Amino acid sequence: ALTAPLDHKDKGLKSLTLEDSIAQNGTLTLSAQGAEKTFKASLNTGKLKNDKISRFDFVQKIEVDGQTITLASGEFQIYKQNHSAVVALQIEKINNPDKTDSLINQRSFLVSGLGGEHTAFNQLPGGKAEYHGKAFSSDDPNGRLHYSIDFTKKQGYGRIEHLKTLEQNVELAAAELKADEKSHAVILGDTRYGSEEKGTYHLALFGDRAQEIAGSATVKIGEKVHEIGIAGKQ
Amino acid sequence: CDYPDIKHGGLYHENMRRPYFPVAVGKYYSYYCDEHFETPSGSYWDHIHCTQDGWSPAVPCLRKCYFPYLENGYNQNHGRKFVQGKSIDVACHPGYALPKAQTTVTCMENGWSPTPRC
Repeated sequence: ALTAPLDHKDKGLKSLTLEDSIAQNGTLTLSAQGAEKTFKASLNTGKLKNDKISRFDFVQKIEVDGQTITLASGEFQIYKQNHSAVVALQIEKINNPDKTDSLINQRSFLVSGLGGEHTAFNQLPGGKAEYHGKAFSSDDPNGRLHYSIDFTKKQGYGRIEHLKTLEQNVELAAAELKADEKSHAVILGDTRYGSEEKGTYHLALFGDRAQEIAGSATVKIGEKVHEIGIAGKQ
Repeated sequence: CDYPDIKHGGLYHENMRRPYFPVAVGKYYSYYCDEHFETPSGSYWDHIHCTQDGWSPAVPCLRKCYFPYLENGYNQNHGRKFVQGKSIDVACHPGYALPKAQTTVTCMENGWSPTPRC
């Protein structure tokens, strides 16, 4: 994925842009199995396995006064589907403010972005559709996504199951399906523990007939925000 | 709260989130800071919260200034990161000085003021 060019014979999604995963106009370097690739503000996803998380070691860098200073480092997680992908960053360490040429341990988990062929709001089929896939969080990669979209009613709802770090399934409450700035179909609503609101989720529809969904969700337990990467398919 | 105008930053997933504003009190979103800026926590990203008093943090992105190499100055502070509002004395070599009889540089929203040079 880090070295080879894009060929038609690869099982899609073939290519992914990492714009949102590059911070402070610097560079992102992904590495795995002795290989390496740097991205300046696509990843050949066609080589990666479908319906699975692919893990690369990452390093985010900036250039200041001649010196290439490491902003952060950790594990880059990408969940691949046919017409879509979800990217999450497990940050392990950040630049030491006192000694810029070194680092400090500071863990955080961010769903930084998506990729794929978005469904135009005018490509929505009639009736209903159901989606099944993954839900993944910080040290919790085996959650499950169940989601239903009523295209006529312009509404969706669902559930996140099996997240070790949560102890209750997350309800993805009834939410409106709108068109975004680029006329792509999107959904945004509340995440809950039964009827109790805990944060927000949002999904984008992917493929020429809304074959897939991909997005992110949040749950706030006390002051701790849990970010969750979500993706499903028909 | 309406769409947050994050000076020197922005929301992640902007496209998806934009159609659903305004949001209720208690809602929060992940945000990033641009080049030369950082969050109050010292990171490139954090969450911005819709409170009864509006968006929190009120200043989500703070300038960060890196002390530069000084030709004809002492480079003990070289490397070092300073946050918006912080100041530091400039130590020049004998026979050199900061212009206009200045003794310190401060990290302002637009960078070092004055420029640290001997």
